[PDB]
Amino acid sequence: QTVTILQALNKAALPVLESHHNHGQPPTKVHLLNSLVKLAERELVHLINWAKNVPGYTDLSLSDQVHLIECCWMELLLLNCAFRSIEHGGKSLAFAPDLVLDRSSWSTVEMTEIFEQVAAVSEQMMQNHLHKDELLLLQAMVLVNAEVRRLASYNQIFNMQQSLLDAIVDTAQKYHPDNVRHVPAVLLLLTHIRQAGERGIAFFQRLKSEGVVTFCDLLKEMLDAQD
Amino acid sequence: QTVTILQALNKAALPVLESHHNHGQPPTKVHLLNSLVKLAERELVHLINWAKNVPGYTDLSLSDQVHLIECCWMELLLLNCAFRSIEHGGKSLAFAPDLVLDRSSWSTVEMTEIFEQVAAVSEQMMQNHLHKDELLLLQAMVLVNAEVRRLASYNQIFNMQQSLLDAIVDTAQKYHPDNVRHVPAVLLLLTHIRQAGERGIAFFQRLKSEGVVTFCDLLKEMLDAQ
Repeated sequence: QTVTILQALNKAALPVLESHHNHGQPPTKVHLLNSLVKLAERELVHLINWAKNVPGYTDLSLSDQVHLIECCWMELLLLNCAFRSIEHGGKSLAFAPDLVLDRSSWSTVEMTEIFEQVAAVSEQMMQNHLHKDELLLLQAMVLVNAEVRRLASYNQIFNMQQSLLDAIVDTAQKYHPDNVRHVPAVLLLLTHIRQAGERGIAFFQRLKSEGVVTFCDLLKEMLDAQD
Repeated sequence: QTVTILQALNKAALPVLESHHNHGQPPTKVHLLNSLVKLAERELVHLINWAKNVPGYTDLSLSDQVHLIECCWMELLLLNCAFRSIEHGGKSLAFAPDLVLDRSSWSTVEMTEIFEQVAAVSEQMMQNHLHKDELLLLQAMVLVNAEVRRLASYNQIFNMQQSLLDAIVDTAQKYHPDNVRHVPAVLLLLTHIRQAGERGIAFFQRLKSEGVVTFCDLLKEMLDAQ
């Protein structure tokens, strides 16, 4: 049920990670990005562990479990960050409590178009009074909506999508009763997260290629899963 | 209300255009792309014209009107092509009646990734038994959701989103009564259209830059907006 899904997603809630960024050295492009890149990798390991808790997911084929993650990992990172950043009303993005970056920083690391979209999404979440339970459902949704093409596990993914859709609708009724515009408006945010994700991955691929910023192999395999 | 919005969106909504593609010549990459490219410029003219019928739009600043189209034109094209192709159930894309492309062709023009995503979306529309009125609302929604950053006409764009959101919910009740999953599942298709749109625009810019396939001025400028 909606209730069972939510309990599951909630006892698997991602913890918040510190960046342990060294603020003792000034924020060069390289300095910030190495913290951002590896904050990403730690949150990445967590997502993977978290995904296996999304009800139905461990019943997909291994290849498709990996595939879903390969499609949407960056979206999940950005989606989370947006929610972490809800209090800043679009003024900054909180990648970690340890690492809040404003538009100024975004320019330094040359990820302005990306973070400007995310930050705006953050503001929309704030404006739509999004509850944690709704966000939990949203990430699960981002995951199961990762690939639109037909996979071997098509059936099971369909079943998960249907269950998630019901849970989102019921959860919206709980925290925002009789508001028919809410779920659609919030789902519309996902289109921006998707756009941000795509640009995100493209940027990280070119970071990888510039070889200055160091990637560990987990993040690096994710990048090489595209092209 | 829902109805008056719907009457408006219907006015000058994209028609079927023939590409007048010449099948007498081999379906090379260049030959196909010249048809797709010229088909695109013609549909773009329709889009520009259609947009002005989306209620509220002509009240946006001129600047924001241009910006919205610049953001989402490609998504609008693919969304339409998906809806034109709904009968082919994901097997091929009917860019025009005279220009229907299956998976084999997509390879020739090296747009496999894009069209596979569009074709899959098409199958989803078919499976959700999507009605035209719904597609009309979807197009308008694609347009007014184009940019999430704050524009000068933020206030008015927001009003437009709200009224469209109402009309979408009512139109869903009419054609798919009491189905709580219909609207959400359908809106989720928009994320895939966005990804394909983004890839489309990239593909076309690299086409423009390799100077072999020829772009008109309308198309060349939309591309130079990114």
